[PDB]
Amino acid sequence: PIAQIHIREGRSDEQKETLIREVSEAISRSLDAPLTSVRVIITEMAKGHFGIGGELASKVR
Amino acid sequence: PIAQIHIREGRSDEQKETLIREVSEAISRSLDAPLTSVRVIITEMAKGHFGIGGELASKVR
Amino acid sequence: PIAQIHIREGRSDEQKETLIREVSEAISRSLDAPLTSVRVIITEMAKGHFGIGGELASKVRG
Amino acid sequence: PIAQIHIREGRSDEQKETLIREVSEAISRSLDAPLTSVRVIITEMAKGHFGIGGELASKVRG
Amino acid sequence: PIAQIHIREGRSDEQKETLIREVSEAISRSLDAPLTSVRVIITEMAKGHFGIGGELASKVR
Amino acid sequence: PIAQIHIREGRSDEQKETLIREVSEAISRSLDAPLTSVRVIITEMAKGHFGIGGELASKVR
Ligand SMILES: [Cl-]
Repeated sequence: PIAQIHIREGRSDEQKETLIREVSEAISRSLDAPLTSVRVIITEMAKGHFGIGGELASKVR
Repeated sequence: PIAQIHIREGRSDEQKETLIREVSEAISRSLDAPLTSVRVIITEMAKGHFGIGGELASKVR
Repeated sequence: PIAQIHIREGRSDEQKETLIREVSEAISRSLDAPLTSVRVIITEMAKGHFGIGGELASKVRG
Repeated sequence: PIAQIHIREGRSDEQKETLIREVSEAISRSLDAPLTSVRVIITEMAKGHFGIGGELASKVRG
Repeated sequence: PIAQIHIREGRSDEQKETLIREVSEAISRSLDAPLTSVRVIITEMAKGHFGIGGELASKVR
Repeated sequence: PIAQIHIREGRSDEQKETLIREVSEAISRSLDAPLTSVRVIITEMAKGHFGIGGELASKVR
């Protein structure tokens, strides 16, 4: 499995590390797949690069 | 957060549903994010559409 | 014998493969026919492509 | 599930009725589906209506 | 189907959520029923509001 | 736990017997409760005794 996760930029290396591990375990667990086959890509979203409903996420929320 | 997960085709609706849930909870847990903000897209990979080391995954396993 | 089986989508490769095997054995057994002559085609039915009583199956379930 | 089974003509009512029952049970069993959702259609193939390898089946048998 | 489940209070949101899901699936499965049509009400029982044998349950387990 | 399940009418004994068992196990499983403590009441709804949206269910949708 290959997960690409889009997240708003603003987080700790530690927190992102936790995301990677937690997600990888959830994938491996629920697909009954080896952990080794699980790859996670995290793609950070700059403050003005993500929109919800045509507004900026930063603005509305 | 928006996770797109690429997986090999061949799984029950039940198992995919559990992937979605488990992954969503891992994301919302580790980012301290509302669940409501978590979106998961599952993109299935046909047997002949995913290669590992230049050779088909079904093959290479 | 050639069986075409229409089933609702949503099942594991494993389960469909069991269906194929089980059905094949039931045909061969009951017709006293060689297994080799038994062919099975599964045709999956998308969640809006199968109706019971004019309503979607998804909605009545049976 | 809806199975349509194509078989060569020439069989007893009994034997076909066993086919229907056996197949139905194999489907219900392997899909973990209610028996009562299982429908089987048997379509018989006349002696000159089924070909294997471009030659009539009656002639080549399998 | 409409299930109202009476349970003793004292359990995680997480855990009640899983009750709802599991029970819904058991109903839909065993009645061959659309899930959509399954509705579950959890009503909670305060420690002094549930009696077994004229005794408080709290007490008698 | 005590579930009361409202269901339409018109089913097997066998099917209702499965419902009871399936549900009971889902409750016991998800609450980590003893089976023995699980009670299920099933209440059947006559053809003209259940309404969805003010019409009869027999008739919706
Ligand atoms: Cl109790």
